Amino acid sequence: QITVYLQKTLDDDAAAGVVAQLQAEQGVEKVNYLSREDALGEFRNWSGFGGALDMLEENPLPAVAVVIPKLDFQGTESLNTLRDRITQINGIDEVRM
Amino acid sequence: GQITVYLQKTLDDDAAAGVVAQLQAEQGVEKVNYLSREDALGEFRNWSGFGGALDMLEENPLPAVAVVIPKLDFQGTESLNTLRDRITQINGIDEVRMDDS
Amino acid sequence: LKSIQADIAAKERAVRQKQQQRASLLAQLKKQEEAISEATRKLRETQNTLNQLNKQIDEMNASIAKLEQQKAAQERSLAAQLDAAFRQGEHTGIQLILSGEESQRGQRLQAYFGYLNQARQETIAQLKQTREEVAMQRAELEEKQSEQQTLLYEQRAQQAKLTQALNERKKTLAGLESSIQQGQQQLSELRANESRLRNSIARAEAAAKARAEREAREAQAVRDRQKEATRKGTTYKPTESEKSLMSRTGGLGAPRGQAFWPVRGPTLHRYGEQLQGELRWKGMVIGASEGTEVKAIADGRVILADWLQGYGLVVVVEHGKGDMSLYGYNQSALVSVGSQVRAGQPIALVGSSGGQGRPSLYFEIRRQGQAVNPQPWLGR
Repeated sequence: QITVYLQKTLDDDAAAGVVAQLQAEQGVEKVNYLSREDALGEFRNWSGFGGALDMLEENPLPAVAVVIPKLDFQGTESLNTLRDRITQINGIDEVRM
Repeated sequence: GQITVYLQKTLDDDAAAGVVAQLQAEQGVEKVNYLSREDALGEFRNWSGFGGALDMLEENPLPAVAVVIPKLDFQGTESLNTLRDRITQINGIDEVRMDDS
Repeated sequence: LKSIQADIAAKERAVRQKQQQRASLLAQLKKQEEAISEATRKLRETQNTLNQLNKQIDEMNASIAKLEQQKAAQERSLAAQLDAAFRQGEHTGIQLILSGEESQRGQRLQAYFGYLNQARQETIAQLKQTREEVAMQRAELEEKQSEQQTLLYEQRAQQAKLTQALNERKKTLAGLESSIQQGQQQLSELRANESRLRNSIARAEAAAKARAEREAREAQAVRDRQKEATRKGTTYKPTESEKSLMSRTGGLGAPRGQAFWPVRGPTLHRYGEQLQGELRWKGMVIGASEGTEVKAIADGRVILADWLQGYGLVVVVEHGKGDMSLYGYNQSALVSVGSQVRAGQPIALVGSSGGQGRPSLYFEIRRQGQAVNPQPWLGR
């Protein structure tokens, strides 16, 4: 699985667009979405830093997409190519393995 | 299950000592470890966190802290709730945190 | 024979005493009105600079108060974050970063810690930036306050010069009001005052001639260069400065009420009316408040700004072709000799310099070295 993080500037509609856009990018089985608001809940619950994010004037977290590759695209070179595909959809910030 | 208490920041040294003595006198308390506002700052200042933040603040941003260590026979759930109830009624207490667990 | 001879020599002594006491009071009046004029001009220029500086200082204090509010808000917010971090044990008990981690939840939990560390870096950078803008705007404000204080110091000095000169003038005129001037020596002073004024204009003119002659040549070259334009089937557009040169040197033209009123007010005396005995007014007198601005009637250059007995502070503006406008009785000359002036520009403030009974403007137009009725140039 490669995790991609969205630009924080995406509104509700624009986020919905990115979600629709990555449904059938080559080599991707499924993509899981976490809200800015859900991502924040998850840090406060599970990081053991409590409200450290909450203490900022702005939510510093983006809404996020976890790319689950198809079983025939789980090899080293497969993951590199499908990672390179995400780069061509402008509006994603960072891609991690 | 130690209870960490944070003092109101307007408490002087005497008033703080009073709160500390009231915590020490409470049923089921073994010891109380106290850190001054001035000592709490000394300790935090060592931290690399928020680099350059404290040089820009004229005022100590931190509270005094007292860690209330209960006796071994008052470390059960209901024991800690009662001791918490009594600690929270002591004047000069701002916040009470129960052990992480 | 003895005591008639004592009284003859004590009646000539007494006339040479009166004449020299008057001469000395008039030289004091000249000096006082010169000081009132120079000080009135400075206080005017000073006050105008100050009005600009005070507006800047007001703006800077408003801008600094805004940033100071911002800085206090940013400090309190930052201090609340440090406090919450300390209550969390983030400075010792980081341990909760380690034992709380999963396969993919821990992956995100790391990314999230990256966004938090970034946000904290930005918070501190924002406050550092607010403190730098504040400190800089305060440095700039202190330099503007220092400039303002030097100006208020100049205002104080000039005001002191003016107040002194006014106090001393009150005493000189009371003195001059004491020396009753009989009919025939008034007429004598009036004729001699007119003659001295004539000599002062000629000397100012003599000193302007080189410049006036060059500018006229240069001005005609423009008119000429527009002949080659017309007569060779084109138009030459003269520059804005060539247009100014032609205006300043072309004279006042035919009297058709085209010139600016130097001041508006009742016409108290007209050219040709009786001045005293058989002496006639060679100009007009227009009544107006002390300090009323006197306007150049037309484009030209100042060639005289002197105190002259009977006329007080006199400004003469060269218009070219031997045409001059003359402005007397002034409180203050607002322009120096050699300064170019624009139609409608303030050149003086109305007064009663030279010992007039009321504030007014003395106004002449001269052509070919002769005062003429100035009335028919006045319109706008």
